[PDB]
Amino acid sequence: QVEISMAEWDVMNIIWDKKSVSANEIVVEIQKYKEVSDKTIRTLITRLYKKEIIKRYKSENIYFYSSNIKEDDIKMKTAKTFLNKLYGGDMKSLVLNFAKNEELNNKEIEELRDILNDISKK
Amino acid sequence: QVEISMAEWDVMNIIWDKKSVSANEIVVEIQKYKEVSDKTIRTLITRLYKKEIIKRYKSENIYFYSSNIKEDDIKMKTAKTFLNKLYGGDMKSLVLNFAKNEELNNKEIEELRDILNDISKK
Repeated sequence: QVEISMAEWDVMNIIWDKKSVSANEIVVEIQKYKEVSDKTIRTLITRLYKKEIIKRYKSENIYFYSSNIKEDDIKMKTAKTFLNKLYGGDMKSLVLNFAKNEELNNKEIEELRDILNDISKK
Repeated sequence: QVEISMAEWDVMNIIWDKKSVSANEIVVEIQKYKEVSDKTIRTLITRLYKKEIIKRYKSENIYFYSSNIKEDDIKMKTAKTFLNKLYGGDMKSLVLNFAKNEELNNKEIEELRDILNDISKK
């Protein structure tokens, strides 16, 4: 149980960044870097709140929201489902789809290669 | 922006495979491996239809659905979104998050290191 949609993820990225944050601030931020209207943001917040994925307290009559889920855990679960469905659960398939579409430049390919070498055992 | 949720992607996997398919047959295929109702699946099909990711014709009071989208293009768009939202646009972060969670074993890491080595120079 517990799933977070890609649209909800925009709200979660704001929340996980702050100790607590108002719905207005969430709305502002999503808009500072993307589309998404006030109405849809609020709907996202309410859904997440109703599912207890986030929590809130009220101070001087304002609601301030905080995460109620471990970011690392739901990320892994969500990514795993993603990889399974789109890439047969194969990391190489995703990475290759990216190279072939020029979504990884030469230096990014080398940096990534270096990283993988670093955590390799051979 | 055209987007397909993970729940909608299960439907697309069937429309992409069969090329032209009834709702009833979509329902039959998804319920083999998921515990969602036929009502939930019709909702996904209606949503995809509205977003014009799929198209339809009608025969004997049943609609028959086909793709109105290139799998590879939307797959890549969905993947970039996913990388952006969960991993800050950084493939190295996706890979390290999987490795730390043991979702990428030593063999897969070495192989990937080779693929990337090959793609690049040295």
